[PDB]
Amino acid sequence: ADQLTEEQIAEFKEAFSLFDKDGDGTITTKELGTVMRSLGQNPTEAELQDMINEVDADGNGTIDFPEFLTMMARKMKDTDSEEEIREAFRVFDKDGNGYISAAELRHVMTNLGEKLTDEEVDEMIREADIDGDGQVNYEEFVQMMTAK
Amino acid sequence: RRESWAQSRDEQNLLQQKRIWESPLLLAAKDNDVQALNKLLKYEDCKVHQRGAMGETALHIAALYDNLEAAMVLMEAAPELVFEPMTSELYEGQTALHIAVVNQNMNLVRALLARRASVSARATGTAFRRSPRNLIYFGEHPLSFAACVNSEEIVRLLIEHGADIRAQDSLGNTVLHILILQPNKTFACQMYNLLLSYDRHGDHLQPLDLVPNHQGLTPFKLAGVEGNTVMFQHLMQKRKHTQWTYGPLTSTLYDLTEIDSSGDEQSLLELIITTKKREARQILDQTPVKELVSLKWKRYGRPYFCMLGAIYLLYIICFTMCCIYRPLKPRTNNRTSPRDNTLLQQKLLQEAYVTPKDDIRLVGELVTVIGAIIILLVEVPDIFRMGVTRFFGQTILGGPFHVLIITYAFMVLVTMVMRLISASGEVVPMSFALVLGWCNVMYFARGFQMLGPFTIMIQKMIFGDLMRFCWLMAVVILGFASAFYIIFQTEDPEELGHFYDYPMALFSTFELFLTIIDGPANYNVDLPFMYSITYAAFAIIATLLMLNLLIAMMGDTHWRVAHERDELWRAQIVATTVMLERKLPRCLWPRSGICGREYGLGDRWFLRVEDRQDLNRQRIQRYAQAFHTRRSTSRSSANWERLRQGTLRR
Amino acid sequence: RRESWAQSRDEQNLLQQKRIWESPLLLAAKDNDVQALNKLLKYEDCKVHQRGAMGETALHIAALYDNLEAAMVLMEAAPELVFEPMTSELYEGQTALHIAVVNQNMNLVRALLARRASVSARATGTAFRRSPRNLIYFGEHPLSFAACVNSEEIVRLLIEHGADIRAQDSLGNTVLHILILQPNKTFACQMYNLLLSYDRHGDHLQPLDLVPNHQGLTPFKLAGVEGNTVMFQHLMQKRKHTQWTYGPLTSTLYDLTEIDSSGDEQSLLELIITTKKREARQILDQTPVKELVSLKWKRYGRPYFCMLGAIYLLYIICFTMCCIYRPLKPRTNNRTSPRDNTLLQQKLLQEAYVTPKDDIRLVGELVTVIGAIIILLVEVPDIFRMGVTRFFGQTILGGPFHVLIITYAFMVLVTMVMRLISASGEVVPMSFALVLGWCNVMYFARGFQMLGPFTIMIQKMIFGDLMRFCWLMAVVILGFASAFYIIFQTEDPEELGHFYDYPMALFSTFELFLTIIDGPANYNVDLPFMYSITYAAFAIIATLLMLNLLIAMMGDTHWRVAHERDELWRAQIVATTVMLERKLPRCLWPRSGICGREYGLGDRWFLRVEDRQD
Ligand SMILES: CC(C)CCC[C@@H](C)[C@H]1CC[C@H]2[C@@H]3CC=C4C[C@@H](OC(=O)CCC(=O)O)CC[C@]4(C)[C@H]3CC[C@]12C
Ligand SMILES: CC(C)CCC[C@@H](C)[C@H]1CC[C@H]2[C@@H]3CC=C4C[C@@H](OC(=O)CCC(=O)O)CC[C@]4(C)[C@H]3CC[C@]12C
Ligand SMILES: CC(C)CCC[C@@H](C)[C@H]1CC[C@H]2[C@@H]3CC=C4C[C@@H](OC(=O)CCC(=O)O)CC[C@]4(C)[C@H]3CC[C@]12C
Ligand SMILES: CC(C)CCC[C@@H](C)[C@H]1CC[C@H]2[C@@H]3CC=C4C[C@@H](OC(=O)CCC(=O)O)CC[C@]4(C)[C@H]3CC[C@]12C
Ligand SMILES: CC(C)CCC[C@@H](C)[C@H]1CC[C@H]2[C@@H]3CC=C4C[C@@H](O)CC[C@]4(C)[C@H]3CC[C@]12C
Ligand SMILES: CC(C)CCC[C@@H](C)[C@H]1CC[C@H]2[C@@H]3CC=C4C[C@@H](O)CC[C@]4(C)[C@H]3CC[C@]12C
Ligand SMILES: CC(C)CCC[C@@H](C)[C@H]1CC[C@H]2[C@@H]3CC=C4C[C@@H](O)CC[C@]4(C)[C@H]3CC[C@]12C
Ligand SMILES: [Ca+2]
Ligand SMILES: [Ca+2]
Ligand SMILES: [Ca+2]
Ligand SMILES: [Ca+2]
Ligand SMILES: [Ca+2]
Repeated sequence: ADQLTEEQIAEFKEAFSLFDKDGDGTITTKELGTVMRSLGQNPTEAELQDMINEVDADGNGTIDFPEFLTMMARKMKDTDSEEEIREAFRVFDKDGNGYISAAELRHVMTNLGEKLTDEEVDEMIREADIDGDGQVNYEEFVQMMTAK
Repeated sequence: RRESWAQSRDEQNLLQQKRIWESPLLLAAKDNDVQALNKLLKYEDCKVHQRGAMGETALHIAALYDNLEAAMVLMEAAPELVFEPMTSELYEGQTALHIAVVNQNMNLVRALLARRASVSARATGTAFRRSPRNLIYFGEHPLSFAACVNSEEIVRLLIEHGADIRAQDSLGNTVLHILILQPNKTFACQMYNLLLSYDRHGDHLQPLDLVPNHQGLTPFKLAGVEGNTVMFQHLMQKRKHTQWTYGPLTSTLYDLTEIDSSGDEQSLLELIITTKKREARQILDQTPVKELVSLKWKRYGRPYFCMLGAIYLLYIICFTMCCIYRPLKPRTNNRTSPRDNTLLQQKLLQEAYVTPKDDIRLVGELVTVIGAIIILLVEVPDIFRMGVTRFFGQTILGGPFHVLIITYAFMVLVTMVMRLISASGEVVPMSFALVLGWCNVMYFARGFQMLGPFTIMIQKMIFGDLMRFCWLMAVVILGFASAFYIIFQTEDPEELGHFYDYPMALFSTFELFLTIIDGPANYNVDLPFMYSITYAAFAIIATLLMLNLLIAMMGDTHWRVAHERDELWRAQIVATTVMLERKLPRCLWPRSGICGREYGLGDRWFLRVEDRQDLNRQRIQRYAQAFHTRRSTSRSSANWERLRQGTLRR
Repeated sequence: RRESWAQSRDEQNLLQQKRIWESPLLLAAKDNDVQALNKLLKYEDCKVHQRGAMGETALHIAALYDNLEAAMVLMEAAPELVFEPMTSELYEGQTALHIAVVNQNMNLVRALLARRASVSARATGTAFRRSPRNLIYFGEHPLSFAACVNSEEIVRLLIEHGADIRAQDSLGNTVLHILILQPNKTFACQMYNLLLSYDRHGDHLQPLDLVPNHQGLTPFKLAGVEGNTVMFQHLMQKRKHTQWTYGPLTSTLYDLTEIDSSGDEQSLLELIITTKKREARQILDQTPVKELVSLKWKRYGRPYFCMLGAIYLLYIICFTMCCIYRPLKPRTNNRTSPRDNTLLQQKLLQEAYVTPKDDIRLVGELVTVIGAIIILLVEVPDIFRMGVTRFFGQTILGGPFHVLIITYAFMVLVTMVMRLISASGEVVPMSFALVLGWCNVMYFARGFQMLGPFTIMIQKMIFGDLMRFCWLMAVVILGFASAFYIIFQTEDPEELGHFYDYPMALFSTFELFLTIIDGPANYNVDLPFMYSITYAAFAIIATLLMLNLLIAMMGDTHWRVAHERDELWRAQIVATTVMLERKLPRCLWPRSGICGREYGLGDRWFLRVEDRQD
């Protein structure tokens, strides 16, 4: 959406993945209602029709990933970071996917000496992880490098 | 011979700049100078086809230095200006349309397509070919440029004005091959989905994501060989066929028509193992491929690798006991070489198998010669085929255990010669054939998870922190061995005989380096005075300095490469299963997976994986609310700040 | 070793997708297709008992593949499908109410209970029993399904329609047993309050949190065995009792009625040390446990284990000095079996019990033989009843000190038998019995904090860092000792006799691998040429490469598992304190805690503690 970097797109694509439970790139009105029921709240089957036809610019009723990606620009989070931190994450992130791993922090500590064991590396992530996946986002990494 | 290349490219870039200043219109084109272009182009002698140092006209300089106002003046005055590709051995083919594309934004690209542009222009020169060379590989055709610069507005603008979405390259790469081997992977995924949208179901016989290059390799297998983990997860979403979701329990159904080892078509597991580029081994930890190798190893891979680990181990014992019970005959003449230099008292029989004990060995010796030929008929057809030593730069450098087992079956057939032609030196080829023979038992220690990552570490010391040590050992034991020799050259070698011969003085000094003998001491004859000094220096910088530093090198390395060896071990399970699947017949190895004839899914083989997925309400709350429209911590947090100023200050 | 259970499920899971495609009503039930349902249900060729692969009908497919509009058509047309369980072996008894609950909500759970569903069904199929063969263990009952997927709106809705709050399962696990051993520890705590709150009956009878499963474990003690630490601290909120609060200094009383071993039952300190899970041993560092472990050990656990170490220390000296002062007479035979290869000059005697020195020694054998019977009557009747070398042979599997003390007492009696019937060489049972009998003093080094976590690292370095090293030691030395043998075979054995025969060649080469002899070097005679090459290569795969790699490998592991070897030592205090609690008589041994009779709280024992929290 004309400003989106490689990080937020790699986060939104994984966010599109667990939200879609048939493997393709089409969000049906039904499979949106599958997630909504798991939030405890119930749909009304017209609320599902409300949220799809809000942004379905092509007119198919199935939310494709470009129409999903410009939707998260409307419901945007924010853009406030530093240019040195975003470069520092791409040095750490080896396989270009917008996430740091347990084996991608044992590499960075090894270059700095530091003699880390496998147990503290999993204890670093538990203070870095917010949503609870054992996998540091970009927003989880910016939140640690300047704040706590 | 090869460093003139780096000069001659830099000769052209300065010669290009000099031709700009010694020209009225090119200097006018490098800047805007819109008053000056109208001044010059009303003349007669102005060559508008002026060739610079590469073939550049005024419009290229207006485009490369992105002067769109100077571009409008030149298109009115010169008709054949969207044409005329460059000529020199560098950039060829490249018109003004390519340069307007590569800059990620121009109004010139809307202007040049109006002025009858040329989108078939193969930009084939020595500056658009991938190699340890030019920093970029964007492609050949103008659509291939617009794709790999992240230009979503230009690719839509190219296909409308009569483009070609299918056309290959000199390498044979299509458009979708170029998107895979870019260094910006997540923007390549959005361009991947866009370039398939304008395919519009061509009748072109496997439409454009199955078409191979000149190697013969699909886009799906190009994410695997190169190392694209981001593309390989994206390309897999067309393959899965997810069955049901019983709450927090899914059941997907992957497509093993290109992953699993097929017939004579080289499958995807056969291409990763025979490839460099360490990021390619990251594919072996992916959700259809990790579950495939583990189900080919627990079932059919390990019980066959132990029945070859036991036939070979009963082969060496049959070969060992034919060396222990080898024929010897007592010494003939009578100690003819003089005393104190001769103590051998047996010799080797000419031909004597005439006793019932030797016919038992004759059974055993024929086993290890038949078995020696079989080793040279399953692996030597790879050195018969792929080169002797000059074309054969692949398997020598790749597999260490290839060399030791060809050497073993060579030493047996040296001993086969010397037993028949009745030679003398048979104790030498049986000296190799035993240490070479028993150290291939180390090969059959990769399936056992206990012994697996230990043989990985040994070959990373031999080709690592021991030949970093063996050069600065041979420096020391050529200095001191020539120092201990010349001191004891003027002495009596009958109470201290460690140094009386310069081949011998190399041998005792090497042992004192390792302390695997005691040390020259007599305690009855007053030694030379210089020995007590030069051995005292040799005791410090061998036993106290350089050997304890070698413990510090192997101890520093072993905690650094300590998760790479668990990546290297699980990539040798794949290298074993693929090898065992090939050389064994199909009657013992069932094809892995579930067929699709009787279940009505086609001819392709499937593999079902079920996984209890997840929770984290907190994650999905953040995205559905957008949809909703109208102490060990103190140890860990201390480790974050040591990374924090460790990063922001570098 | 094919996993035929993995094939047998995969042959059926693809078969279910086949049966739906070759059926008009099931395919229409996979989608919504309400236009397609009303056409097929009118014609009387419906076959509503169309039975699929996993015994499913059109109502199971409409509930598994979520189709609320399809299920309304099916219940309205043929309402007898609600009372229909599946019949296949994996999914036995799984009704339509089971499936619609695991999809976390529907309006179908309103609609199925409208048309009389079964709130008390049995999902007794083999794909619901807990195993390493099923990804889920949700229980068997619908209120056990809804409680595990964290759905409060469904759990409140099943009790209103008649759920049984205390209905046990095949393993006897009730609803409160299952929530503990679910992998989401946080949301299990939120359901644990809602489930107990809806009991409130006067028909308690070991009410709801005092009801054990089939193996006897209560809900509180099940968190002990499994390892759910988050559930454990939530369970302790009902056992404790605040006493007084004076500034920043509070005093509570924990309830040692299910933690401390009384005299008969298997308590929580016993169940942790018998199980083998590594998440089970964070319960040793919790707020009622880390005192009761320490206060038994400081007061009555260390002095009884040092007196029991000092009796065994004076026991093994009386076994040593009856081996130092053996009856041993000079040789009677002429030597005559070449003195070129013979050194023996003493023989065993038959009856030397006559001197007053031997009568004092005859006390010393009688001490160590009776002591070898007391060993075999306190430890060998343990492996008789508990398990045939496997269940109480977990010490034959880990913590090897049980095997050694049996092997000591097994070979004092072989030393007795060879003395009595006067057999040949007695040195062979004795030579084991010393090195076995002294290396059990290393058992009594777990109480001393200096020697405690170092006896751990002789165990974890001999079962995985020296054991994996010896498989590539016997590869190397079998290669070279056979190589060094055939070189020194056409050669003089009296000088450099390191390799004169093949059992000795295995023992010279094993010693050169470790540098515990010098090296075959016999200047003033010339060795063959091939030796100095093949010993130079055995000077490197050797002292140089594979002896300094073992220093690095033991040096790598000694800081990787350094957090573990401490908390593996603290579980060797619980393993010893509770062992002395049941083998010693009750008489010395005061019971740990303050009784609640003389002050009045009941008959339960207690234990108080004070702390600052600011
Ligand atoms: C006469 C009787 C006893 C039969 C003798 C046959 C076997 C004892 C031999 C002959 C062929 C041998 C095999 C030939 C080929 C190979 C592959 C070879 O693979 C490698 O070296 C790969 C190394 C790498 O990939 O890095 C390892 C030994 C092995 C299994 C050999 C194991 C021992 C075998 C089965
Ligand atoms: C290439 C690998 C094996 C390691 C290289 C290390 C070198 C520094 C070592 C190992 C091989 C050694 C050589 C192997 C062979 C010989 C011949 C041998 O000389 C004799 O013939 C001695 C006479 C006798 O043994 O009676 C011993 C010295 C020498 C030069 C050795 C000197 C020290 C060397 C060069
Ligand atoms: C920082 C410094 C103190 C380094 C420590 C090194 C010393 C402990 C060592 C290194 C050199 C050694 C010396 C090397 C040579 C000799 C000569 C040696 O020969 C004789 O004087 C005897 C003459 C003979 O052998 O016939 C006697 C020991 C001595 C002094 C050694 C004594 C111990 C020394 C001083
Ligand atoms: C004739 C007189 C002097 C006999 C003296 C008695 C001692 C020599 C023996 C008899 C019984 C023995 C005990 C028998 C049982 C055990 C349990 C035993 O535990 C194990 O073998 C390992 C179990 C674990 O892993 O904890 C440790 C030694 C101990 C206390 C023994 C200590 C030494 C004792 C007291
Ligand atoms: C006394 C005679 C016979 C021998 C004594 C040897 C001494 C004087 C010589 C020989 C070997 C030498 C060392 C060899 C290697 C190094 C490492 C290099 O980076 C700096 C010099 C240094 C540190 C040398 C210092 C001096 C040294 C120790
Ligand atoms: C063969 C005869 C002569 C000698 C017997 C030696 C062997 C069998 C004995 C003697 C020393 C013993 C070890 C000594 C102590 C420990 C530490 C303990 O935490 C685990 C067991 C372990 C590692 C023992 C295992 C068995 C052992 C290795
Ligand atoms: C010269 C003759 C007499 C004996 C010499 C033996 C030498 C050349 C042979 C025998 C044993 C061999 C080693 C045995 C084990 C391994 C580990 C493997 O992962 C890589 C190869 C490596 C490191 C071999 C390299 C070559 C080697 C050292
Ligand atoms: Ca969908
Ligand atoms: Ca759409
Ligand atoms: Ca990553
Ligand atoms: Ca995260
Ligand atoms: Ca020595």
